[PDB]
Amino acid sequence: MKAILQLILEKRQEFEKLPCFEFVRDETISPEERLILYPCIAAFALNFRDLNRYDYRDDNSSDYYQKIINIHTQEDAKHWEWFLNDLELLGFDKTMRFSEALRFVWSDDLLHTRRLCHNIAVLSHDLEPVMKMVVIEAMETAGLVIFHALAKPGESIAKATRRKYLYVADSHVEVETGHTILEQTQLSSEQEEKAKEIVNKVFQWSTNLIGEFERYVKAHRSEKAQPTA
Amino acid sequence: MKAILQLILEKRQEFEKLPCFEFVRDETISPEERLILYPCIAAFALNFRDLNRYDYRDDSSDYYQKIINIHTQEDAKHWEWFLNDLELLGFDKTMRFSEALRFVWSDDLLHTRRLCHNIAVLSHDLEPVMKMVVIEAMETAGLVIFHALAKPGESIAKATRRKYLYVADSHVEVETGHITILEQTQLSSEQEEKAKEIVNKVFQWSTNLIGEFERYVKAHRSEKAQPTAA
Ligand SMILES: N[C@@H](Cc1c[nH]c2ccccc12)C(=O)O
Ligand SMILES: N[C@@H](Cc1c[nH]c2ccccc12)C(=O)O
Ligand SMILES: [Fe+2]
Ligand SMILES: [Fe+2]
Ligand code: NI
Repeated sequence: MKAILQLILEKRQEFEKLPCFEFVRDETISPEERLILYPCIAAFALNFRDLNRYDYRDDNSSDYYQKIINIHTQEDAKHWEWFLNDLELLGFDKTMRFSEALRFVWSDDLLHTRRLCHNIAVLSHDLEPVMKMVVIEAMETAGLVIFHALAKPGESIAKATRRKYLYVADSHVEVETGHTILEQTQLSSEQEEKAKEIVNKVFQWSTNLIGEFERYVKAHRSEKAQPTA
Repeated sequence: MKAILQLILEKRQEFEKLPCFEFVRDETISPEERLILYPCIAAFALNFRDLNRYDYRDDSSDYYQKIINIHTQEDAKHWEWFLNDLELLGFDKTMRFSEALRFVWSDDLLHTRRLCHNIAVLSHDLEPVMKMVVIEAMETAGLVIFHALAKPGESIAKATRRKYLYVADSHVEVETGHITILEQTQLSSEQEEKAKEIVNKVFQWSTNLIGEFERYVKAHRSEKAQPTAA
């Protein structure tokens, strides 16, 4: 189990270095340009809400680990509204045809973004609570890397425009920083092998999402955020 | 297997009877009113495209998975027909990006939205002959739905002189020729019991989607289709 927690740090240290994040943290580039990837998260954020509401959560469970997951899911299932809040603030909540919105979400350029929650649902669907906690810890660690990064230009725009950002914001990183129990557990021989595969898959799928964000920024480099004071 | 194919026919006969289908077939109701449910299909039609491209399809060398892959290729095309008839019906409305997302992720379209999710979770570890059972049940549920929606659909298509592609006989026709190898297939005791489970879950999830369509019409009785003549 210490190995599993050490692999998660190893992957986070790799994950933290991706070009996307070097770009996002680059105070030499305007924060509006660094948040060009923002509308991309539309293919993920509400899927993530549903992963928490409908896939992770088991309300009827007595399992020690499942009751902790249930509390966690109740928090994480709230963040999609924060995504919609900042979409409007950043000027990305634009008038379009319904079909344009569907074609955007279901773009082949947002495949890995769109299917990250799907892959996690398939991975998790027959795991015991303890093994679900490994899935959630890895996923939560990747999320904290991304939002730590995105809160840099997010908080720069929030200060310059005198508006309260909720998603690409320190307040979002604060709740997810919380997201002392894995430490307090030891895995079967089989469980350790499954755990390593889980951590490897979640970071591989998260890196695939970040790869699409990077390509979108390049392909749509002019489509900067348009916040108003 | 003979039992499994007979359970799918029993399930179809029950599914055919749902109140939503009596409504969609009721020629005393304007077809514009009967297609109030059409935008609901936005939570399913592109998820179904992805189920076909990514979950069913395995681009293996097993004879059965090669048959599945052929099937998925046609089915992965119909989402475009959905977006064609969305525009013709006057449902391709201008709206905020967030309004589109809130619509697709509406709690009133939960079962519509998760149908494909549920089939992918059910399917992901199945051997090919059993994926074929999922596909055959799902194709049977679909044929019942499009047989019904093609009624108000072809009424509007004639009245306005426009080629409908999704709520249309041409969709029902490609589906009709879409089973030979399953009938030619021996399955074990275990496969038989798992085949039963698949057919029950595919029809109950399709029943839940159709229940949401019926509820949507009742919540949105003023939002009738607004087609224009050629
Ligand atoms: N905190 C993110 C969720 C998140 C967790 N893990 C992730 C990995 C990649 C992208 C997003 C995430 C949200 O509220 O929506
Ligand atoms: N014919 C539908 C596919 C379909 C199969 N089974 C279904 C069950 C419910 C709704 C739709 C379906 C389409 O092309 O999109
Ligand atoms: Fe979050
Ligand atoms: Fe179809
Ligand atoms: Ni499984």
